Amino acid sequence: IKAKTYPDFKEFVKDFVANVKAGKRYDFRKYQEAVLPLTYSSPWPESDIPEVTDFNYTPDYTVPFSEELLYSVGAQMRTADFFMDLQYAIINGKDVDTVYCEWLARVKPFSMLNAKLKDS
Amino acid sequence: VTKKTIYFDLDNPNSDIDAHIEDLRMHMEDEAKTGTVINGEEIHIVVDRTFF
Amino acid sequence: VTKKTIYFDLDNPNSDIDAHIEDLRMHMEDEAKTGTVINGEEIHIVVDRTFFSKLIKHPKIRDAYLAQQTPLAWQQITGSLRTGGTDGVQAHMNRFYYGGVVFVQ
Amino acid sequence: VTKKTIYFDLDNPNSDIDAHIEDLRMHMEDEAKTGTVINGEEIHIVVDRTFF
Repeated sequence: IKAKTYPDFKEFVKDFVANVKAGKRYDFRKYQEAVLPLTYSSPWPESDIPEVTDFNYTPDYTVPFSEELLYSVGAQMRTADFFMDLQYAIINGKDVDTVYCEWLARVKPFSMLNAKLKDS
Repeated sequence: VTKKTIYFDLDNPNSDIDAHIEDLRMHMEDEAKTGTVINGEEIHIVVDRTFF
Repeated sequence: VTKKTIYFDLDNPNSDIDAHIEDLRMHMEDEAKTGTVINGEEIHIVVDRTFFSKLIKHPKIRDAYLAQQTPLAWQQITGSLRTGGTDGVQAHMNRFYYGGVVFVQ
Repeated sequence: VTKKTIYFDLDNPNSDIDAHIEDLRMHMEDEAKTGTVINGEEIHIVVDRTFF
């Protein structure tokens, strides 16, 4: 994912899950501040996010909260952790139907990002 | 008259709380036909534990 | 002599406006050939309407200015602009401040 | 003595610049061998336009 190729977060996450469903994996929890722009209307990503090869991520909780929700409504978690959990849901068999970013205000370390999941 | 209900849809993260508050104010202002100047932000919103 | 044209490429989101402004500064600092030291900040940039709109619209400048809690940052974004003298028909002319130079519309 | 060249790797977004600056400081401090206490931050860094 090259830098600033998507003019907003809505079109950025539409291709992020497309690559993840295609077998590509990402992990940027250690350099999160260097790849995430500010404000969801900014071009995404700020810097190119490299592909990882060693993607092994086993969370300490149930990533799929419900059968149609990544997190409980109002749950706050690290922005990088959102993408690791979103990838986990896609790997385990859940498809993304919509990512909740319409009224959110923060993107850096903690953000209230949520997704609607679907079968297959 | 017809009972008015505002569905906040708090379970939907992309809901429009501002729109629902504006609809509440609009109902309190327009439907009150007292013929005087009315302020929409003069309501008691008494709710229970779940809604809160 | 040869005329110098500087292409800002304001439409491209990945373009670096800082590099273009530095080019504009160094052209006056190097091609003056006056024998004295030259400050390239004083260059009297006069800008057309579309150029000014594209410049203030650019994501790099907007994002550099959204994250600064200064009156200038509050003014250049979601602000009146229009800080300048009269040109003959309007009380004030648009002026934008960035990188030590001033773009006047 | 072998010349010391530091590769900052400014092209990739995962280059720890603090690590490279600390490497420069440690080279300034350890390799001096003047017998006195060395402050590695008392240096000049002159670069061209591309690096800057």
